[PDB]
Amino acid sequence: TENLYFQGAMENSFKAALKAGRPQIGLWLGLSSSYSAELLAGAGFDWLLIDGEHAPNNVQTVLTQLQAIAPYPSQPVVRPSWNDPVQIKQLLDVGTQTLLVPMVQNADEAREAVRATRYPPAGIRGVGSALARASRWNRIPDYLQKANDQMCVLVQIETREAMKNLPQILDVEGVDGVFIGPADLSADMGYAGNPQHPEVQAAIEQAIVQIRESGKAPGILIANEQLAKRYLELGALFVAVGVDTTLLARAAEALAARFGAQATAVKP
Amino acid sequence: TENLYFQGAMENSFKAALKAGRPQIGLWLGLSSSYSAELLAGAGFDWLLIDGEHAPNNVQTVLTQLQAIAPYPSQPVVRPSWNDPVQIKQLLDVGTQTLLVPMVQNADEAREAVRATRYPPAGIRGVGSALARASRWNRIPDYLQKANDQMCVLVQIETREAMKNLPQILDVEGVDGVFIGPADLSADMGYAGNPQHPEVQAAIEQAIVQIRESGKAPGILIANEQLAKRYLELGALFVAVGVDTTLLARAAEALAARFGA
Amino acid sequence: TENLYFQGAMENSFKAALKAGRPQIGLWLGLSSSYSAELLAGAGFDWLLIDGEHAPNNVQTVLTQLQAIAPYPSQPVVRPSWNDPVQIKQLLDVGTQTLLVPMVQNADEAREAVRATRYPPAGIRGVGSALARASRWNRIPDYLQKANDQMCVLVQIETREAMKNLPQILDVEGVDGVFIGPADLSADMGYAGNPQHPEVQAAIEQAIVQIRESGKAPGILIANEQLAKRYLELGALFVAVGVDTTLLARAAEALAARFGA
Amino acid sequence: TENLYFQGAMENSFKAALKAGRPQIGLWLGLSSSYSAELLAGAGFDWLLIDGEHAPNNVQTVLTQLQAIAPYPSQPVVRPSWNDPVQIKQLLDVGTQTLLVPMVQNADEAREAVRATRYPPAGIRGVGSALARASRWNRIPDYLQKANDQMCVLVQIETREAMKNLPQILDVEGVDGVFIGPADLSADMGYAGNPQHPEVQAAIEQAIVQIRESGKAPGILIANEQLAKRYLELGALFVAVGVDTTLLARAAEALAARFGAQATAVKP
Amino acid sequence: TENLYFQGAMENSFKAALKAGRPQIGLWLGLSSSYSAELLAGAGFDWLLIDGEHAPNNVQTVLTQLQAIAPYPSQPVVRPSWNDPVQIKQLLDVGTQTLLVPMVQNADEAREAVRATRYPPAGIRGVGSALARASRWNRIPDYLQKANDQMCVLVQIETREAMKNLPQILDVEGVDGVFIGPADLSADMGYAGNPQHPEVQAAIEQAIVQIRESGKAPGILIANEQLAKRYLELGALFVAVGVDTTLLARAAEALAARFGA
Amino acid sequence: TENLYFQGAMENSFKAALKAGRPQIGLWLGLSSSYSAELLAGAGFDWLLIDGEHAPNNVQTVLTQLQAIAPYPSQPVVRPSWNDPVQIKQLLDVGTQTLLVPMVQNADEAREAVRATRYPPAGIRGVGSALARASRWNRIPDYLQKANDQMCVLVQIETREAMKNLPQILDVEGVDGVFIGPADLSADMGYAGNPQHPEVQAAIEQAIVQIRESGKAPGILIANEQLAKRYLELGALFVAVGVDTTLLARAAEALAARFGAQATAVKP
Repeated sequence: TENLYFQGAMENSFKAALKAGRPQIGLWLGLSSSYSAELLAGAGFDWLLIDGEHAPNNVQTVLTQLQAIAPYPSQPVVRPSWNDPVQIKQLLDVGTQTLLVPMVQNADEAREAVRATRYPPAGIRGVGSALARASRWNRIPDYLQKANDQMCVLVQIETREAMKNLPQILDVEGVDGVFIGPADLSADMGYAGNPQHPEVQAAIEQAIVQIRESGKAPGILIANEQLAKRYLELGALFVAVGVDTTLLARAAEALAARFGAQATAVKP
Repeated sequence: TENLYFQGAMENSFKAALKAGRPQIGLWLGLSSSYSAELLAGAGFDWLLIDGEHAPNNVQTVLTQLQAIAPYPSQPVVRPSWNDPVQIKQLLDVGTQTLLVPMVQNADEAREAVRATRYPPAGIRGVGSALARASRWNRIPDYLQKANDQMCVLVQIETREAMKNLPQILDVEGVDGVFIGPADLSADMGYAGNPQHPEVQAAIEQAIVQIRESGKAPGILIANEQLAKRYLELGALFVAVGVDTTLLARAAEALAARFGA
Repeated sequence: TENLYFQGAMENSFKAALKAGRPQIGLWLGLSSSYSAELLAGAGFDWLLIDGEHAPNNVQTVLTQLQAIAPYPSQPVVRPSWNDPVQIKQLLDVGTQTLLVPMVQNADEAREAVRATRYPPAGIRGVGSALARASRWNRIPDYLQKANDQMCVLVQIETREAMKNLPQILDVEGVDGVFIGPADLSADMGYAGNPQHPEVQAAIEQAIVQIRESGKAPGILIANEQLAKRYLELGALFVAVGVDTTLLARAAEALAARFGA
Repeated sequence: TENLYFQGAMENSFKAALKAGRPQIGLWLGLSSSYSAELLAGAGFDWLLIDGEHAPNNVQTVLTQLQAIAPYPSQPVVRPSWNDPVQIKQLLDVGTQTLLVPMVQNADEAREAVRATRYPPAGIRGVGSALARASRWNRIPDYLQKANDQMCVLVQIETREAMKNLPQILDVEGVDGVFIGPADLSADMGYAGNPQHPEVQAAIEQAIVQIRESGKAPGILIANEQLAKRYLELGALFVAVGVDTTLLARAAEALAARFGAQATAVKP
Repeated sequence: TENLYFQGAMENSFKAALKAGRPQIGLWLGLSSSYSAELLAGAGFDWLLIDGEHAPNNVQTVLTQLQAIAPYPSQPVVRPSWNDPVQIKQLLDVGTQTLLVPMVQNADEAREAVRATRYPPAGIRGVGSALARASRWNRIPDYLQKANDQMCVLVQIETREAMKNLPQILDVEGVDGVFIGPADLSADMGYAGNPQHPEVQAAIEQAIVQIRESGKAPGILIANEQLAKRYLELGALFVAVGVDTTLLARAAEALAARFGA
Repeated sequence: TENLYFQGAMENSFKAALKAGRPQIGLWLGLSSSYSAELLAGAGFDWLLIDGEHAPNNVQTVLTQLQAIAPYPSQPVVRPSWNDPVQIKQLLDVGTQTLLVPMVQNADEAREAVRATRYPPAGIRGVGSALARASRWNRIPDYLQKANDQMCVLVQIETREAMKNLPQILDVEGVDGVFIGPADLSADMGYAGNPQHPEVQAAIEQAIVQIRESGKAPGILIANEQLAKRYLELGALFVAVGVDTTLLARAAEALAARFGAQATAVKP
């Protein structure tokens, strides 16, 4: 049963789903806790984004979240704080197989992200650290030969520059998906982070269509359910539909307001 | 400003609200994290219960959640894992002023809980450690003289025996409130933690009435608005209306379901 | 897949193996780390003992080691620091289903350990916290109804007194297994923790025979292959065959020595 | 009362004091603990420096120190380990509003530090992560519109090069203060980290005067009380007058020596 | 060098100094941090008290502070949160050799504290875990045979009752020292923790004299040089002369005040 | 005795041994725990490598491992995640004296690593942070004057490029040792991380010889005992002969298999 566990441990199920065109519904994890990560792994999402960029996580807290999520069907995706080969290698070492790389502005940057995930001759990943959690400390059979094909690289586009360069980014082998950051894009476009303007929505919708038609997976984070459904209709394949901190804050506020109202009606 | 900060830090605002008969709406905290504690401290609850009994908290995690909540209006209440004077001493040292003590079965046990929170001659609290976070390392003026009156002891009744002893429990000086846990009571009564039976509900309602009419604050953990209003109309004063882990799981699941994940 | 995950999470596979009479080979975990726990969970042991008694673990570190081990076939067993119902409640809340309870001296103490793991009417476990990791925050269907039967209580006998009381201990319903710690027994018997004396070995062997013949599982911690086979031939069912700290120190020292460091 | 809390949470009180010319007396925090941070927040300092450069802190320990200090009147300032926009954004995300940026050598570097703290069009800060502790998870009203003006950027000058470039650094909009590192400056000047030589003191004093006369706030760390008072007389506005580790070590040593002397007098 | 390291690690240098009648100057550690513990280990104190009773420490933080202090000449003493054999066992396992046991009221309790630190037949310490940090994972040669004699048990007297029982406490074999906490005693005596009353001071001085004249070491926590010299002249042998949290707060405040912050 | 402790604390014993030509046998630490570090410090190795590159460590966990190891005879060496002066300075601050710097490709990079460890005029280390654990919070007498000479810089060569540049790397003053990464070298040479090919072994053996004959210390990590002995015979001076995670995994698997076999023989 150890044998079968390790055989099964290599396959990147999120990647397989993207390649099959199966839309994957996700939740962003900013609570930076292995405890809430496990709780949320039971909620039914296809994927969970462990945010190493804008939540107080580091390689060690990423590791404990991966350990928490492991037995659940929900698949982990990890965002490093930047497109940094050193950060990427440390994340791969602890077992990350799907990366959401921020601030990818052009094809050279996209290529650098891909190369950081692949062993020679395909990239610059060091074979010497294969013995970490990535290969389960040398228990996954034929790990070195199998690893490159199971890496899934998703690049974020969040500026006018990146949109301009989207066709060349799409041409990069090993870019499996392209994620759009709508608030950052809006801000770069002069709309102050409010994506609900025609010019911003036009840019977003056109990019989703272009990514999908290039044979790659479009992604986006959108807390507005109606917009999320629109992006799915346009062929988006990895759509994060909320953020754990927001879900918690908004549910808690709604609860305090409703019951607070009851206390006030009894004791004016 | 420091002097004014410290002069203000001593007052137990939760206790003052209970004594004024102002109902207090609370949320249970089982996420055992200073980060979600701060986030939830901004949501608008009157009180937050840092659960040391059934969440993976210890004195250290209670400390950081107290630090996180401190600047917010929401008031922290801590549940130790048992009515243990040592555990109570440690929670007080880190700055806990309102305790929710589990499994208080009789007046002797209620008295023991109270005595654990009070300096001599009123109790057995060791003055040794006035110098911990409780006195802000000896910055709160007249701390020793002021501390006993700002302690707020709430006792849990969870069994048929505790219910039988309620009148005697209510007579214990220093018991400020009595909390009923409907699930545990239902379980002890034979209804497998399902509180939605007339016999359980009858026992709960009568207890709330007795507690309030004795001049003490009734508390309860509930999830239904209409039942909450009913317990409020019957005099309940510290009503916890959800649990952080549950709120998060249910919101998350509802969201995933809306997309057919 | 979530529904199927949760339906499967309830079953105590270790308990099922003991009841089927399948010997289970274990490793003691004293490294008190979720990282080495995961590494060791892949090594091929049937069970891993997360030691809360003689390693620097607490409920929080037990939790993270349970999360680390979860996806592997190796089954976790947790040793609390004492036969304490509060500590037992907390370990159960974080998801412990198999307990190794130290210093059980008599049937009363064995019964107390069992009762601590069971909901009413079978025990004193508080239903209050079905909602912790134990029920996966209320996702495991019919958790309350199913939990008691999946709890596995193993009691340690460490003294001459415990040995004298063994027949009565074996009669306690809900005692699934009895573990003998050869070092502590040897110490109590006057042999300074050296178990390699006929009198100690005679006492150990007879206990294993009595336990198995009563229909319960014998357990022991040993390091020698031939002695392990002997205890297995005598009916032992949960045999721990090393300790992580020892394995690591001895491997490290042997390596350094081979280079004349 | 939540409402009023969040309204009050936005204002950078340290910045306001600097702009008003009110000298601010500070303590350096290198103990890297939220517990001693809270203790020291009660001591009466105007500001506390959470040192992310030369103490064993990271974004997560910075967060817990900010949470500890929050209810006290003492204001937190955070030093990142370098002038790195990625580190700066993570610090801003967890709620940092005043940054002390090390090793700023020229105006381009000073400009880069400022831009890392401001949303478009003023800088390169991403609006997408406003939902972290910075906006108290979207509770601070009009956070995006208010954030830029409450950021306070202090740049360190600690080399001959930086002194040479001081006039241009002073010309950078959004540089609110310039901190002098006297030991590093001394070392760069050939005086081996001992600042008590005329040439080093001349450089330091002249820079304080120049910074203040440019309309900006001078800062410095100085454990020598007499020098601290001199720098204040010259118009310095954020003066750190000790370091927690040093205060603890020196107080402890003095205590052991005095009582040790007593034990020795009784038992020669 | 390893063999020589381990041969040297067993010796309790603090105990040896007390037995030689060499006064030992100490600092209380409440900062609950391995980093400040190391810093303070270099300051020149003979001993450092890692407070498990009134600081937010647990067995894990005690462990890291022991590791931090280890290479320095200053010797660690640990205060458990209570006279609890389980807590004592856990502290010993991580390598504690000198215990300061709070709230020892009578000889029975003193004997219980001693017995908790000793292997059979001298006590009830479980040999099971010689293999933890205490034996350096079985590297200290002849650990089991040597451990009992290197344990140093110091008991706290905090009440009028404990004072009455002092003669009997002093007669307990294995009580190496008796510590008086002036604040708690003052509190029990009716003086609200203010030890600067003749009646309290009279009781303290007489106790120090009785302890030393019985052949045991007196200890106390004080802050005044002249009072320290007086207690030293009266025979005190382990004198704590400040508290880390207090030293830091007072130094910090004095500094801020000098600049009119 | 404090005095004598601090006098003794400055000397880098690992460096002294390398300079004396005494071979030093090491173990790699990837378990990222101060508890197992202390355990392993008692095992008899000359040195222990605290891996900040490919294990889930950070400056703070490095600090706790240094504190754990301190009283033992085994000497700590720390690998930062990259040749980064900011990371290097933080490691030096917490008391690191021997650094194993990854991915050093040429002499300029080797020089940069050395300079990051030395105070002016020899390098760019800041004197201002000498007051951290490095000087034991200002207790080590004459720390500033003594520090440079006790720093020990070991550079990793792990590519064909680095091998090409080895003669120039050897010429860099302050490079005390050169470590060869055999699996990474093999991968860069087209042999897929398996070092057991003649061309890879020829490269490795020749480099060891060249490093030693230049008057510098050769190093390598090799879990194969027979190869380790060959490299020692060729004059290697710091040879890591295993990895803690591997030793633990392999010992545990052997144990489970042997006793599992016994259970199976009793209960077929």
